[PDB]
Amino acid sequence: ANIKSQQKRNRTNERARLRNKAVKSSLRTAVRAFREAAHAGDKAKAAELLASTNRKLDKAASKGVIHKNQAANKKSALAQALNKL
Amino acid sequence: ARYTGPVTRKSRRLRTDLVGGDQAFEKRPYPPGQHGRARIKESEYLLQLQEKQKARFTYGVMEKQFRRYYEEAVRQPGKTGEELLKILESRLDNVIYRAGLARTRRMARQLVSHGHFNVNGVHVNVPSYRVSQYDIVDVRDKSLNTVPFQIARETAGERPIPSWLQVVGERQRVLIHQLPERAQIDVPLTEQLIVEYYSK
Amino acid sequence: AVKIKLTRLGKIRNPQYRVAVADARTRRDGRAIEVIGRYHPKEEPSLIEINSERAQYWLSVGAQPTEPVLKLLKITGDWQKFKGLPGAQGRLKVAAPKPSKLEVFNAALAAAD
RNA sequence: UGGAGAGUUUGAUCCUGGCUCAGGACGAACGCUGGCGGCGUGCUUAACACAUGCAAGUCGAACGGAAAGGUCUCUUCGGAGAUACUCGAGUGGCGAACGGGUGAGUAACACGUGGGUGAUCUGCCCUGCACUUCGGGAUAAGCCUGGGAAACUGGGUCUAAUACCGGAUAGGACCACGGGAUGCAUGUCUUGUGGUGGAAAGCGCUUUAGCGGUGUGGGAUGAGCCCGCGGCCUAUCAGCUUGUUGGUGGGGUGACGGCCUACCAAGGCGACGACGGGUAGCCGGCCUGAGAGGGUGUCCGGCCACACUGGGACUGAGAUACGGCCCAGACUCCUACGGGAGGCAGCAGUGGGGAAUAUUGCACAAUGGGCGCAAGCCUGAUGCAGCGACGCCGCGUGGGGGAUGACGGCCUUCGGGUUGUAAACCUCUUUCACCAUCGACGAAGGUCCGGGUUCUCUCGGAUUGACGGUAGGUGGAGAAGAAGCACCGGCCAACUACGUGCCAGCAGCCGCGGUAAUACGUAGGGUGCGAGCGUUGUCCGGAAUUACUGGGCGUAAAGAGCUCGUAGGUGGUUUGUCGCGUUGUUCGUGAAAUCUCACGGCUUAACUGUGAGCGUGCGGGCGAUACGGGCAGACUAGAGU
Ligand SMILES: [Mg+2]
Ligand SMILES: [Mg+2]
Ligand SMILES: [Mg+2]
Ligand SMILES: [Mg+2]
Ligand SMILES: [Mg+2]
Ligand SMILES: [Mg+2]
Ligand SMILES: [Mg+2]
Ligand SMILES: [Mg+2]
Ligand SMILES: [Mg+2]
Ligand SMILES: [Mg+2]
Ligand SMILES: [Mg+2]
Ligand SMILES: [Mg+2]
Ligand SMILES: [Mg+2]
Ligand SMILES: [Mg+2]
Ligand SMILES: [Mg+2]
Ligand SMILES: [Mg+2]
Ligand SMILES: [Mg+2]
Ligand SMILES: [Mg+2]
Ligand SMILES: [Mg+2]
Ligand SMILES: [Mg+2]
Ligand SMILES: [Mg+2]
Ligand SMILES: [Mg+2]
Ligand SMILES: [Mg+2]
Ligand SMILES: [Mg+2]
Ligand SMILES: [Mg+2]
Ligand SMILES: [Mg+2]
Ligand SMILES: [Mg+2]
Ligand SMILES: [Mg+2]
Ligand SMILES: [Mg+2]
Ligand SMILES: [Mg+2]
Ligand SMILES: [Mg+2]
Ligand SMILES: [Mg+2]
Ligand SMILES: [Mg+2]
Ligand SMILES: [Mg+2]
Ligand SMILES: [Mg+2]
Ligand SMILES: [Mg+2]
Ligand SMILES: [Mg+2]
Ligand SMILES: [Mg+2]
Ligand SMILES: [Mg+2]
Ligand SMILES: [Mg+2]
Ligand SMILES: [Mg+2]
Ligand SMILES: [Mg+2]
Ligand SMILES: [Mg+2]
Ligand SMILES: [Mg+2]
Ligand SMILES: [Mg+2]
Ligand SMILES: [Mg+2]
Ligand SMILES: [Mg+2]
Ligand SMILES: [Mg+2]
Ligand SMILES: [Mg+2]
Ligand SMILES: [Mg+2]
Ligand SMILES: [Mg+2]
Ligand SMILES: [Mg+2]
Ligand SMILES: [Mg+2]
Ligand SMILES: [Mg+2]
Ligand SMILES: [Mg+2]
Ligand SMILES: [Mg+2]
Repeated sequence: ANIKSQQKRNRTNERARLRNKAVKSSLRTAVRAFREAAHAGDKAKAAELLASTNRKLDKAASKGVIHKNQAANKKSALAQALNKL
Repeated sequence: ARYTGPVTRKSRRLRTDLVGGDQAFEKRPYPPGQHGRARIKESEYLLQLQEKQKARFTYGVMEKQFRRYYEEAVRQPGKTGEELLKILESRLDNVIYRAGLARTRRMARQLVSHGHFNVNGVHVNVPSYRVSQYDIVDVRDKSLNTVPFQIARETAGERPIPSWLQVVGERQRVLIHQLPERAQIDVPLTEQLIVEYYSK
Repeated sequence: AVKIKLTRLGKIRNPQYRVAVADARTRRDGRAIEVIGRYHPKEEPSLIEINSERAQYWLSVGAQPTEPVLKLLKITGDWQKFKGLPGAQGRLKVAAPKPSKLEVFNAALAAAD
């Protein structure tokens, strides 16, 4: 890069990329554990995995990583996935 | 630009004495040059063209400037020959001629061009300045006690003054009453062949 | 941010201006949201007009004026009647007028006789 | 409120019908010539390749620090003291997505205009309401070392924060059941119970220095997405389509949706031109025209697309990320051959292409923007200047007398005629240039400074203008310093002489030239224009020669060899009704500029300010029902039996 502040901002783009990626990668595994627990038909674990997964989607939305409507659309699809079970 | 040439030559070709009083004209009223005494073909285009030339060399107006005067005259309500001769009669060098301050048209043009006048207390030096209704036409205090401005003090009688403007006593100043309509316009020319010239 | 700013639209040496409500992400002579007055800094006081009832709308909704427009609102009393400052009356001043076209013309006919 | 024609087919005529011309226009170019000013405007071709300098930073009132400066400073006699204003590098915040450029791609919801969004997002800004609570682990810098020719990079220690991380409590997240209003089907809005949940950060202070933080209600603004309608050529392109068209369940996004996926259905589109081919950024507008139309998209203003070529994501409120990232490709450069670097379609400039398009200018004084509590710093945006008659507009180069129709030139019927009041001479005035002098407006503000406590307010001070010692004023001298270009057979204003002899040449068309050429060349005279005048190219006009306004087809070009019939277009008399067409009115919208009109300001004009039209349309509401159409009947004249 040429401008002095674009060298600076190239360094802070990567640190924000590693921060956002580690948060988004853990949200995939939180959903994936719930999809397996809801495929066991338990409703014992899947009641309390649903409470901890929906809590993680809220905390990602408060850290600016996902959008608040993305947290809403994913919590509503996991909660209704338990009502069928 | 100006013309800056002989003045009787373009009164002989147009067959009409354009300046006031000429003994060189009326010894030869026929057109100048070596084929002057001919009996010439009078085209319809020639009657429209030479009528437009009678106004350009009366008022001292170039062709691009005279055409812009036609652009608004055809575009104002009323007529077209009325409003073209009105806005030619409102130019400052023509106003000075009608008031009697100059003998001819060309000396009326320098006295405006050399800045011997004011209008509303404002020093002007443009000869195609168009005066409006209620415009005072004053004169510079430096230009008083000058030869061409005091040689026209005693000659205030031999030419008539039109009705639309007015001259007063030793404080020389010219007051415009209204814009001149038709009847107080001096007529060496008709006003319809100019209008028919620009339709070609 | 919504700004109340000036808009240069005169000749080369004659900067006429319009008091316009625009966006900050916008060039000078672009689309304004609304024109709420004008400003000619070439007369001898100046020529200042603000709409002053649409100015009271745009200030009451959050439009931040620029620093020449903020001076103009203090002269017209609009910034004072918005913030609650006591100078809410207009302290603007027009030029001392000229006698009209007819009045000078008759006073030359009165002086010549 | 606004419309002109002429030439040319014939021995002559009328008609038909082509061709050519006169006018306007330009981002122009070339030829001849060239005084000044005001104000516009300038790579149309190679989205070709680019040397050098600049075009985006800011905050110490976020934080650790202390390389530079200024200090109280030890006193070294060139070594000191973070305690300290101040500040290079660094972390952190905000900005960098705006502004500026270009027009390659694009025939498309790209643009224009009008709607929808009960299908959505929106940093900073404004306001209502809540809150601002406990803790923790690092690390850049620094310091010490390793690799590398470089560009850069490794490791060990070390230190902060408004950096980061984890809890407490906080409804506009989520699930289920409720009422209550609402309609336009999915529903939306408002409230209730129960069960799950998710924030924050401090820093400064002369002693009213003051700035910030987070969650939620509502605005404002910017934006996304869908739809009606409108603006090219081509059928010597006629079958296109398989995530294709629809459904269901999941996924996905800010949001609807085949946007993606699985499964099921077998559709969708097309002669009202699908699918192809060619070309093109679209528009406000500009040019022309009496209008209707036709041509065009240059300055300026709007939206879109791109940023060496192609592809991709990251960060963020927001990304075609020009002056960011990563991969691939072409090209240029560096290398110790292991590897690295670069992207003017920013401003200025260079090369090249071309008929052809400018300075490696000045300033942040004004206006707009970024950051900052603020002073300020940044700004090739912008304001201005330079260069080019490139355009438009304006003004000069003299004026008043003056016959002795002077000299000369040209013509001559040798008498004269003409250039020509034109010179000469006498005389008047100096706009501009020139010299001298004064000297701005843009600045009811920018900074400091007393009162004016605050905010504000000015008595009033200080200095602050790139343009610029410019414009403008005043003085000085003298007609003094300043005119050319085309054309003259007809259209079409303006005619003779000599030279030449189908030669040399001219010419837009008909044509002129072969020994008396108003058409070739020069001369005199003349006409049209004038700091310009011609020529070429291009567009419209004339052209009623694509004809809606506004044409034709017996013989001039033009009725299919004839019929049947599909789509389509058109339809007798009458009752009732609907109100789609049509028509009246009103509201919303049709930006600004440009254009028309009227006033104002630049000494006038161009130019520019304001007001009103215009914006022919489109949407919403409410009237009318004659005509057209729809719907529900009647009729017998057309048609058929
Ligand atoms: Mg920074
Ligand atoms: Mg993993
Ligand atoms: Mg979902
Ligand atoms: Mg003919
Ligand atoms: Mg024949
Ligand atoms: Mg013939
Ligand atoms: Mg030239
Ligand atoms: Mg030359
Ligand atoms: Mg210029
Ligand atoms: Mg180009
Ligand atoms: Mg620093
Ligand atoms: Mg800040
Ligand atoms: Mg950009
Ligand atoms: Mg620590
Ligand atoms: Mg916490
Ligand atoms: Mg909680
Ligand atoms: Mg499938
Ligand atoms: Mg779904
Ligand atoms: Mg589906
Ligand atoms: Mg193209
Ligand atoms: Mg016509
Ligand atoms: Mg353009
Ligand atoms: Mg351009
Ligand atoms: Mg290039
Ligand atoms: Mg993001
Ligand atoms: Mg950038
Ligand atoms: Mg660049
Ligand atoms: Mg350039
Ligand atoms: Mg060349
Ligand atoms: Mg500035
Ligand atoms: Mg500023
Ligand atoms: Mg310029
Ligand atoms: Mg010039
Ligand atoms: Mg002088
Ligand atoms: Mg003739
Ligand atoms: Mg001869
Ligand atoms: Mg000749
Ligand atoms: Mg001129
Ligand atoms: Mg031509
Ligand atoms: Mg033509
Ligand atoms: Mg036509
Ligand atoms: Mg015909
Ligand atoms: Mg027929
Ligand atoms: Mg025949
Ligand atoms: Mg025939
Ligand atoms: Mg037949
Ligand atoms: Mg046949
Ligand atoms: Mg039919
Ligand atoms: Mg009928
Ligand atoms: Mg029908
Ligand atoms: Mg308009
Ligand atoms: Mg005017
Ligand atoms: Mg005026
Ligand atoms: Mg205007
Ligand atoms: Mg209506
Ligand atoms: Mg019958």
